Amino acid sequence: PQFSLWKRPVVTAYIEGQPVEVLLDTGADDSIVAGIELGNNYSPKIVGGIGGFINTKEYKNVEIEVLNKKVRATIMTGDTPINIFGRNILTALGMSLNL
Amino acid sequence: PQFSLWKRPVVTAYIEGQPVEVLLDTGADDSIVAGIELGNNYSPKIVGGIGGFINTKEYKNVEIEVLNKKVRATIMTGDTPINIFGRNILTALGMSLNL
Ligand SMILES: CC(C)CN(C[C@@H](O)[C@H](Cc1ccccc1)NC(=O)O[C@@H]1C[C@@H]2CCO[C@@H]2C1)S(=O)(=O)c1ccc(CO)cc1
Ligand SMILES: [Cl-]
Ligand SMILES: [Cl-]
Ligand SMILES: [Cl-]
Ligand SMILES: [Cl-]
Ligand SMILES: [Cl-]
Ligand SMILES: [Cl-]
Ligand SMILES: [Cl-]
Ligand SMILES: [Cl-]
Ligand code: NA
Ligand SMILES: [Zn+2]
Ligand SMILES: [Zn+2]
Ligand SMILES: [Zn+2]
Ligand SMILES: [Zn+2]
Ligand SMILES: [Zn+2]
Ligand SMILES: [Zn+2]
Ligand SMILES: [Zn+2]
Ligand SMILES: [Zn+2]
Ligand SMILES: [Zn+2]
Repeated sequence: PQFSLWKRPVVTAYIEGQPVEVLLDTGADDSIVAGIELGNNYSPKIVGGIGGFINTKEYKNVEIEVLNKKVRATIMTGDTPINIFGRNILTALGMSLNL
Repeated sequence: PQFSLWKRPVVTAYIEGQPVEVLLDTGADDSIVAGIELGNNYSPKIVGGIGGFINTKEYKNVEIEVLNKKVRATIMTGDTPINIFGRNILTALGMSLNL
């Protein structure tokens, strides 16, 4: 696949079997999703961007299916306004950003 | 050029001659830069990031030098913790996300 960035690069992923729309985001080190519950085994952490900061719950070794690939990766949950697949997942998939 | 995403895709750029560190950000619609001073010829814009909304100053037809190219694009200045070149500039540069 190629994403020409004329539009937001948004795709459907399955996280622990739940479908979610996610933004493929080179400007995110990590990945953060809203609307899914991953359980009591997490590490709380704060992240920051435009507009401020949010509390998140960091989960390791989460099953992710996206772009017809299956990977296991770290996912934060929190009250993000958009679901973000950052570089930890993009690299796991073998994605690159090219000029 | 190629960004393999194991590290942040950060580069240096000039905005009307002013040097900046910028993050190539496929998750950003717009390009938002802090600290540079582009003058009084702007319109206010409202931008929503992970944490909430900020006001920005929108400047059109700004000269930008990055990745050995020169383009004219819209820059918004405001309080972002990381300067980001979003898809308005990535498309002007002819960049893409690939797997
Ligand atoms: C500002 C970047 C340095 C870090 N962001 C990733 C960006 O692509 C971030 C992703 C995002 C967030 C909220 C709504 C829509 C998209 N785009 C971003 O702010 O773009 C700004 C805000 C506006 C809406 C999208 O385009 C306009 C320009 S982020 O704050 O979301 C973030 C911060 C920390 C982590 C954890 O590593 C993940 C994401
Ligand atoms: Cl499986
Ligand atoms: Cl190329
Ligand atoms: Cl890299
Ligand atoms: Cl490297
Ligand atoms: Cl210059
Ligand atoms: Cl926009
Ligand atoms: Cl606006
Ligand atoms: Cl916005
Ligand atoms: Na526990
Ligand atoms: Zn499975
Ligand atoms: Zn499946
Ligand atoms: Zn909320
Ligand atoms: Zn090329
Ligand atoms: Zn590298
Ligand atoms: Zn110049
Ligand atoms: Zn830096
Ligand atoms: Zn915008
Ligand atoms: Zn505009």
